[PDB]
Amino acid sequence: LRHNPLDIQMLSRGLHEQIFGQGGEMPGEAAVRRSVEHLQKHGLWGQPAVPLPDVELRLPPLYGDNLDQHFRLLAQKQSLPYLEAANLLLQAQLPPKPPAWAWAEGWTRYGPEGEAVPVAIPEERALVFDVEVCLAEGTCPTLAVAISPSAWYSWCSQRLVEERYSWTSQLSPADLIPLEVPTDWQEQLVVGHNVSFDRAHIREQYLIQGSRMRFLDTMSMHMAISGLSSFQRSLWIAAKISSWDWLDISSVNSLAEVHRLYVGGPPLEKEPRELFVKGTMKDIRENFQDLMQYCAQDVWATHEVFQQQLPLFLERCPHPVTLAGMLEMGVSYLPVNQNWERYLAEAQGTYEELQREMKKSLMDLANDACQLLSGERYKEDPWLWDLEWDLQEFKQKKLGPCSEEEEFQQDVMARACLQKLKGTTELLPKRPQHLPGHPGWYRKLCPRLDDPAWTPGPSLLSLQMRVTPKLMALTWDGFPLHYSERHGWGYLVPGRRDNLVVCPYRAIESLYRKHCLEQPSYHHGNGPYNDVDIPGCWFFKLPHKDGNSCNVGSPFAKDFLPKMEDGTLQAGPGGASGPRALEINKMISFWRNAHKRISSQMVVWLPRSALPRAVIRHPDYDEEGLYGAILPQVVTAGTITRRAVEPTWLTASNARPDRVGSELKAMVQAPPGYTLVGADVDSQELWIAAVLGDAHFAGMHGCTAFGWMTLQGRKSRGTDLHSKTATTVGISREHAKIFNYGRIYGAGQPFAERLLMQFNHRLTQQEAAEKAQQMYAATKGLRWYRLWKGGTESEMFNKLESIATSDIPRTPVLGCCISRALEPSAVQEEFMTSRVNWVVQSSAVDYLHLMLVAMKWLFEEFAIDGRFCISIHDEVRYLVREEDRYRAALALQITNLLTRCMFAYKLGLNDLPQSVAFFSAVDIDRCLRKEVTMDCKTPSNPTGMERRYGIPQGEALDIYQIIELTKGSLEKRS
Amino acid sequence: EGSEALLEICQRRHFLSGSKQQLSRDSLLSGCHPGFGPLGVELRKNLAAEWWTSVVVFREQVFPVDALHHKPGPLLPGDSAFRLVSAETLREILQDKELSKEQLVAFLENVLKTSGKLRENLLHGALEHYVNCLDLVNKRLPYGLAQIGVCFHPVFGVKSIGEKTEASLVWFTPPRTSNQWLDFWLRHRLQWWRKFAMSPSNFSSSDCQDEEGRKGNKLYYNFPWGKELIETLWNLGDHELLHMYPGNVSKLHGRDGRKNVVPCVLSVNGDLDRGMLAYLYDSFQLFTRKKNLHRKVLKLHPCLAPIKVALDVGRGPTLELRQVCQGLFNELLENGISVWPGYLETMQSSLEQLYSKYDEMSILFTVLVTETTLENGLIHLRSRDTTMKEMMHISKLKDFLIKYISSAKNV
Amino acid sequence: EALLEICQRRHFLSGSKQQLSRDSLLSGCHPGFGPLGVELRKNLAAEWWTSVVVFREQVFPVDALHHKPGPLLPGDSAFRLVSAETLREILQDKELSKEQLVAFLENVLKTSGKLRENLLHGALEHYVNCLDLVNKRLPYGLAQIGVCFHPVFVKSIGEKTEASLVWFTPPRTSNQWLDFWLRHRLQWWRKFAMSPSNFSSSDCQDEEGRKGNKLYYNFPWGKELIETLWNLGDHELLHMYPGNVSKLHGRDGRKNVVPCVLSVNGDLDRGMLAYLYDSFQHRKVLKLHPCLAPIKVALDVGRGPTLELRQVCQGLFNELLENGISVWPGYLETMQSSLEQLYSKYDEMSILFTVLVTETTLENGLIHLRSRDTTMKEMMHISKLKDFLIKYISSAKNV
DNA sequence: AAAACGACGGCCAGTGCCATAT
DNA sequence: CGAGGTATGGCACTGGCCGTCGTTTT
Ligand SMILES: Nc1ccn([C@H]2C[C@H](O)[C@@H](COP(=O)(O)OP(=O)(O)OP(=O)(O)O)O2)c(=O)n1
Ligand SMILES: [Ca+2]
Repeated sequence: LRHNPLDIQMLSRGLHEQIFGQGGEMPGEAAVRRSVEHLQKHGLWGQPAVPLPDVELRLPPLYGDNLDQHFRLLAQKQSLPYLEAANLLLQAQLPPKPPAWAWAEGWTRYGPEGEAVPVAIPEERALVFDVEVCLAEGTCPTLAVAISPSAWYSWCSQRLVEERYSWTSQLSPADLIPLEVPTDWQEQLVVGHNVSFDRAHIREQYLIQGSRMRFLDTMSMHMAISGLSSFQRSLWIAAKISSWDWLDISSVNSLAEVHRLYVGGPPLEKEPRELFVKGTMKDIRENFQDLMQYCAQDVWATHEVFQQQLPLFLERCPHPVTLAGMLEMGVSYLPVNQNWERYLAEAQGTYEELQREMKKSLMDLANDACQLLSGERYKEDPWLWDLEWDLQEFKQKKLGPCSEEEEFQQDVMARACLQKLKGTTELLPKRPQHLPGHPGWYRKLCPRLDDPAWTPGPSLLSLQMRVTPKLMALTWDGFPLHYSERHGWGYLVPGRRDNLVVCPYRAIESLYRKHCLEQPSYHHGNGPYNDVDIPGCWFFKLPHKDGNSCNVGSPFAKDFLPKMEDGTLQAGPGGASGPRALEINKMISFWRNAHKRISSQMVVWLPRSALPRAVIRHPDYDEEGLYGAILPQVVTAGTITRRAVEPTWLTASNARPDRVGSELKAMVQAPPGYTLVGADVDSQELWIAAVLGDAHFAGMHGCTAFGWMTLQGRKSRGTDLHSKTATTVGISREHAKIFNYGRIYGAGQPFAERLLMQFNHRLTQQEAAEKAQQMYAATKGLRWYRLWKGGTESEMFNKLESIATSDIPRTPVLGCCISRALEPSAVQEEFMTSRVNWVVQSSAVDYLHLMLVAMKWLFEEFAIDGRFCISIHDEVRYLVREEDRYRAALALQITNLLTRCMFAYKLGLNDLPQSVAFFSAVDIDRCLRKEVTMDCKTPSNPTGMERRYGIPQGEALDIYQIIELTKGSLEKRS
Repeated sequence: EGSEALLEICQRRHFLSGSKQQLSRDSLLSGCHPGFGPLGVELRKNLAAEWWTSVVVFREQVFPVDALHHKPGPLLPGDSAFRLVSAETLREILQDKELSKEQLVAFLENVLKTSGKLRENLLHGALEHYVNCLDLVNKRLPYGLAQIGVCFHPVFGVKSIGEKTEASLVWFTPPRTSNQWLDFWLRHRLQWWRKFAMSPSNFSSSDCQDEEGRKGNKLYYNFPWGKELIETLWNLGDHELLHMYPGNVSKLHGRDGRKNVVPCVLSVNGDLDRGMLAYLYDSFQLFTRKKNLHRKVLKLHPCLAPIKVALDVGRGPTLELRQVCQGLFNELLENGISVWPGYLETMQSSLEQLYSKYDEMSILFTVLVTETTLENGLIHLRSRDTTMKEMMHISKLKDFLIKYISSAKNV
Repeated sequence: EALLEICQRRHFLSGSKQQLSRDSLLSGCHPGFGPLGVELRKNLAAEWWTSVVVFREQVFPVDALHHKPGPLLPGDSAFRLVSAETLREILQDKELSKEQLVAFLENVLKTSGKLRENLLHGALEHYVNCLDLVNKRLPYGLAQIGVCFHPVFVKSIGEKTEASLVWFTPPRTSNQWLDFWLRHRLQWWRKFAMSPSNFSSSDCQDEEGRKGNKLYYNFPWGKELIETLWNLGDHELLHMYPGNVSKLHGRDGRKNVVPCVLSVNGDLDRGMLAYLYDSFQHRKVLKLHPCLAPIKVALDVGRGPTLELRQVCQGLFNELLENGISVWPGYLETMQSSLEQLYSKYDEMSILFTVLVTETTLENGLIHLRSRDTTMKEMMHISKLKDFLIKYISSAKNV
């Protein structure tokens, strides 16, 4: 109606009547009294708040009798054809493999009796498809094998049969596998192992206009049915922590293991030589038959795995929404233009430049170090004394004169004299010796002369090497650094006179005494690990942000930057050397880690002929530019929670002022005439947990204190629960997210206090510990009552524990069953934290599936010319036509509303608070970025997106502005 | 200060020239110093070659240009610049009553409008040759002209003229891309300067404006006494082109894509004398272990070091060692490595003093031949960077050095 | 003549047709060379430096300024700088005017400087300081290349780039050291000449009795002096350092002696023109010696997909550049004109070879190669090309 | 003249620590 | 009785196994 028994604003009369009916039973006296008592106990009662403006809209028809039936009908409508195709596959009958494989390029279909016939494309509703690619030749697919009911198909790349000196280095749609039918029936289904990689090599997938084709991955269904955590994956391997009944029913994601688990039978042999990874094209040409046979073997194994898998997946996730959600989640798509190439250059060069400044600074030091060899002076150095100062021997076997005109002989007589002496190969081994004169430590840093990538000097040195800190003479509070094998990095405090090639303790004591002029232990830290024998000193581990258990692998870790700023960590040369090195390291860490993936991204450039007419005629169109696409290789369900997994795009960093290459996502630029419209779910899992607790306790929104608090506040006013925590503790809102979510999922108080000390530099151990103690006591009180009972969030913890402890845990909203490898009967009380977190994480996955289903339904309802661009857990982005973009802005909002109501419907609550009714603001932009306003300044492009690339600002619009621009309608012309 | 030692070393090893008094900071910066010694000449040649390689060799739309050292013909009045006249004509003018009363005071106007001046910038000749060089690339608008030469500047007989070796590049571009090209060239030139620098942070850049409001960037090197300008970038626009070719403006345009637009001019001018001085200061490097290894040496980049190899003879039969050293020296020169023939020098110092001398001269490698080199093909080698001795077969020596330098470019 | 038309058409000479003339080129008052002329002059200077300075331990570079300040000898033929700052002071006060203005001319010699007429004086000024570089080993030389200013009869100013070698030798063997050089220099010109006969040497006598030699090249109009060798004795050394001669001594024969000075001066602009005429000797082709030709090879594209051929040509361009081979990127025009016209244009530019990358190069890597001299077309594997080119250079250097 | 008998790099797999995302 | 969770990937280092080739024994 307008306000609930607890004076919390709810959905307006019109929308509430459109969503919920009047049949909802009013809570009884006892429930309301309990809720009022609970709110009074926490001091949340008697505080009115200003209501938000009402929203009036007339939603499209909702089929069925309630939200659940409507969503079920929509999901079934979406997923019927693909399920039909899968069932057709289950009954497939195929003959054995052909006697011999064909050599022609293109597609060949093999009939009975081994006859091979050329075909344009496989004419099937469903397939099991696999592709092998010659890595050394780049990324162009090499060959492929497919199987359909009553048919085998083999595909040969044109580059495999023909011989040419060179091929185009830029991928084109003309050199990819044709695997779609022009305008039986529609909505083909493709099955395979790691199907995203196979999809990446299909010409038709890169067209901007969407296609019906969808993909099912046997790996994803294995994860859903009998998946294993990363810890479980590691433990399952090496089986060749206290319960083991789950091993017999689970396996890793490798195809052979899955085949063994699901059908057993004889094992699957591998190709011994791995020609597709090691060999060249000639190796493939000569070993064609064996490679094609192995491909057919893999395809048949995947077919058997899918046949044995599908019924179990249908049983353990009965809700039709999950299947359609996976199908729509498996069709990610990213646009890009020529700027991407420039980006690849601009970062790399920049990286190199920085890497040139860094290495140089180190290399010089190395060059200056060799002199210490003289007189054994290195024995006095408090850093490099422990290195190998070897000296290998070179190895062997066994007057007023006038001018002249006769110098022509003096020339040749000299030259011949040399030509003879160069023949002295008698005493030289055939294998050249490597820099025996130089010390061994220096030699390790020098590439071998025969190395094709040889460069002068110790060009191999880097910050991550254990010697680099030694060369830089790094110091911690006036104490030099040292590396213990057991305990990682640390520092040496001199003065240990009880003997606590030998350590030059005097050269450390003198240095510390000199340092002290500018200001059984006498210093406090990680404590002296006496097992590290270093006479004259104590070894103290460098503090780690994750506690004393972890060991420091490098002082140049980003978390140590503030210590440089404060001056606790110093460099021997002084000045900005240490700070500059750390700044370079922080700038280039992300690129150093991810450049192999980013530069190797498969980019296909679409020719002008195949581009949409809406772009070829747009005023902002740009001739002579490039317009390509990248299809993210997403594993539809790569985790126990069934989240999507990918190496690149689920790890790409957000644009930052200093991080080189941080504008990766900014390079995803819509073509002229197209826009990116999207949004993020606000406080998703926090709200899910709060509503679960509220439903458990008294079936009323806000009955629990946590549910009461999560609804109050506004993001714009900095009064939401995340912002409230951030202001109470004094940190950023992202740090508040981390702090809250850690505690939600069983983080201990030590973890919370250590995290607090990491961000709020003002705090000490005492204050952080006290804050953590008070917050934990408030959020969840004592766990025992008979010699979680109290606390605002106690009901939520109890509900999650109860759901996890069920003999067959299921998602409260959609009922998807947890993997067999984690049911209580198979694991008893093992992997408890993962099982508990799985409830909420799979609830979020169901939220994502529901949002995708709603978006697809809304786009289909009004013939909107948009498509799903990408999803990152809760973040959703869609590529839309500009003229229709505003309509999309509403389609998202309504979807959110539906996803909010449906979530409550399965919990027994017949209303939705107005607070979480809509998104904070839907984003409309030309490129993907965390917020529209940022211009993405970076060392890779200091001028930002506005000048170098010309991309202007986006805009964030809330519900009211969207309604104004749409007047509440969604039709093409109102 | 600490800069006295650098100048003393440069004087001893003939990097500079003249007396100590003539080599003050003001004379060095102004360009009125006597000149450089042979080592300085070789260092400047190496720097010029590297600049040419980085700016001209690897670009399809860059061409050389040669601008004369004087500006003849009429000049605007009042500039008070020197004038060119021959002493052969310093008497015949006033002979026999040519208005010999008071009009000789107005003869200054004649001095202003009867003789030319010395070239002050390389930009003027490049602007003059813009039209001629437009014909090379069928008027393709993006194209450059580069030059290196000496220029004269008045300095405050009470005033004199200083000579400066400057490298100038003029880049004609589409007007719309003018600022993007300005940023690109700023970044590229700064990268080039940092490349050879041991401490590339001492080079820095700043933004600058002036009366006309045209954007500018300037590059400074941080000498011990402060930041000193070494290079400038100006986005002039098209005013100079119009003024030199007024009226028939139609001829000034060039092809920008399908359009035909007037070019925009970007000017870059670096000082090679200041560049050499800055590189010398950087190499000399004006930490407990660093102070304990105070070896006087100029760590000039291998691509910039005037001398690469030092060759001498060991004790033994002088004739055979001399013959083999002659052959080795000839081969090293033939492949293209500059060598210091120490084998011809008489013996007056130990090995340590000879090593010190070669370090001050900044020689990359020292090659030593002895009796063992006749017994077998092995010779001794020493590297400037590490001071570590090694043994190497003679036959491969020519290759190794060729590799080293060739890889020094891509470290 | 046709040669000058070709030079103007192919950016060897700068300035309008109204400006270029024989007298202007000979005197040195011409507007200047074009980029091709600059490249050819650079190649000539590099060859001269390698021949004279590189392979000799007793020859060193020297740096001489373009002007000399201070009091100077009056009443002669040489450019001088009129006082600059004085032009700002006289315009506010008159010194009575009239017949004391003659002294103004004298005042010119009090302050006015002078430009550089030759590198000999700078070398002589350096001599004393630079003798320390050889431990006073008397026989040694100083080499330089630089621009000099010469009046041309209001006097005009001509600029000539010249290479100068100053050789200090003991008086006894000096006359033998002269002829020695007279041979080598004469050989050097013959090294790159298609007709070495046209270079000649002559003996000359000085009014003081000192003999010398002059090197001439026979242009179509006559024999022009391209280089000169003079034996001068100790006159200039004594004059430049009057007084105590002790510091002018050098150790020859393990005894002190005052060296004799030999001056070798060659005009690099006149040499440039001489080689231009020599290499121009039934089509307009400039057969410049491969060691001197500014541009070695020309690169182009055939008919087919532009992107692939352009990528291949850019790769080949970088490969050839990295090996020290100058390349003219003709592939940016895509054969918008006939092929024979392109061949003629490249022949006029004196490009040794023309390489045509075609669609078939993608299939098998075969490339069409044409030579400047033999003019015979060939098919070659692209990977080979680089090495082959290098050999064709080195061979020419040796033969 | 044949062929043991070793050192000495190449190469790979496995482990540890750090960096990203949500 | 108490744990943050799920994913991806990079470089640095270390242990072991194997193929050359140049001393040593037949
Ligand atoms: N360090 C993190 C970051 C995220 N998550 C999970 C739970 C979060 O609910 C989900 C999405 O987090 P956002 O970054 O999208 O945060 P919210 O959706 O909670 O906040 P906002 O209102 O900024 O969307 O990812 C987590 O467990 N630990
Ligand atoms: Ca969110």
